[PDB]
Amino acid sequence: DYNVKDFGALGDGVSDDRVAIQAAIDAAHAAGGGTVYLPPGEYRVSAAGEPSDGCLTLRDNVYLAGAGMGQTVIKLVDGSAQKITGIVRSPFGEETSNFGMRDLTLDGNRANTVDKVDGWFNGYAPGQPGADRNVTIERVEVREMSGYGFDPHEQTINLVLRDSVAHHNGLDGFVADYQIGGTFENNVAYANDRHGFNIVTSTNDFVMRNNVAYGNGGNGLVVQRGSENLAHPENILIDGGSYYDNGLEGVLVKMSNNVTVQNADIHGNGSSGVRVYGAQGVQILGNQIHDNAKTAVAPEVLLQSYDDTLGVSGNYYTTLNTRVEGNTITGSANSTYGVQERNDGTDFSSLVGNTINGVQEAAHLYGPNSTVSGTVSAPPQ
Ligand SMILES: [Ca+2]
Ligand SMILES: [Cl-]
Repeated sequence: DYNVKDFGALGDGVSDDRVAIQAAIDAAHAAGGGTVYLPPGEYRVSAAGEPSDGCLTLRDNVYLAGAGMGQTVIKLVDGSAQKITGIVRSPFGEETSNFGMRDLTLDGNRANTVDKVDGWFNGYAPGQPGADRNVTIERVEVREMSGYGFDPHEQTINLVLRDSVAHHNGLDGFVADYQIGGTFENNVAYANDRHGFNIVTSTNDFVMRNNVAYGNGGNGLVVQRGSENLAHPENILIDGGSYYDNGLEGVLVKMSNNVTVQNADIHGNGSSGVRVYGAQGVQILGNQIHDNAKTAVAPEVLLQSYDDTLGVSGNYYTTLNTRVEGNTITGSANSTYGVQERNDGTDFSSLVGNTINGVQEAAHLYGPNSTVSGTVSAPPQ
């Protein structure tokens, strides 16, 4: 057990406590590990150096703990004017293990600073073999970052990020970038200017259990390849939770495969509830998908192919083998179809046992091998 007071941290809302807190982290690390405690207070921090130096660098076996979200706050100094990749982060180009944070708030002070600031960052190095592992983040709030809220990054094995909140950030609340065997559980993302949750860059064997995303400018959740010619995300389970009142689709799956969205409540989004865009083997199971298309006419579920022939892969990604089963889909005034396929090569969809109401047509299919069975709809008046 280490206490940042013993290293000269003032926690007074004005003094720069970066050097004191980093000294407590380094002492815990040199001793073989420990928990660095921050008692209640606002702890101001400045940038440590170059963008990859963040503000504070955690190390192997070191955990930060505050007195509770909103009680312990680590906040960027007024007037900061440089890119900061993680107010708390792991070292760049090192495989860092058994570290994390709990019971505190990170505040990026976007109203009184400039340039891109991310709340949490960790990883090894883009394109390089190597992984951080056993990151545990519990009961953390990340707010007011001009960049990302939480950005666990390439590569991390066995992330646990639970019971946390990301809000009022300029990009995405939570990013899962090249995560392997990781979990987001019981998190909330709201009022971010882009996505609530963004799973990207080859993430695989990843669980999103009981997460909530609402009021974000982008998607509630997007699962996507990203901008580079990399292995697509695959083997992703979205289990339960709620994705509502977002600016774009509730849930977007783009150039990713073997993603399951199940038992979720998806409603009030600007465009479709669920969109599948150049994806294979997606399973949309047992969801309530209703009252979407709030911004303009759209189907509750859209299935379409992604034309990357002039992009980084050179490939045309048809959407194939989508299973849409056991959903209750209820359109509202702007909803066109319950499930729409574009006439773009999308094929091998199978609709099974959906309850579909409130739409112009339950299913609007084009694939020569796409099928629909067991749709339930209210009988005509
Ligand atoms: Ca690292
Ligand atoms: Cl269309």
